[PDB]
Amino acid sequence: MKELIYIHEPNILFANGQKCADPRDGLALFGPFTKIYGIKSGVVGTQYGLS
Amino acid sequence: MKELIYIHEPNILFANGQKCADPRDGLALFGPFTKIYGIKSGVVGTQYGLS
Repeated sequence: MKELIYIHEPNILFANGQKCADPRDGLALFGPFTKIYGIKSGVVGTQYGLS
Repeated sequence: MKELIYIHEPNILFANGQKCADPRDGLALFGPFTKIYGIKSGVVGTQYGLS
């Protein structure tokens, strides 16, 4: 019998110094670490692509 | 006797296409023609300059 050690999952920071193990959860519950004002999109494609 | 014709002040568009003759008044009253989400500053100076 060979014994396997377990490595604890490291934590990734989010807003307010809060920690969660899943980015999809820490983002949904707490939000990004630093916020931007907004995103100004730019599209380079056909008329179908822009729609 | 020399006659001077008069040219009237033109109007500059502001937010929502509203017109005024002074930017210092048109902006303070109506707002810019196009609004941006925000301005991320960037400073290249001393600690004194940053302060």
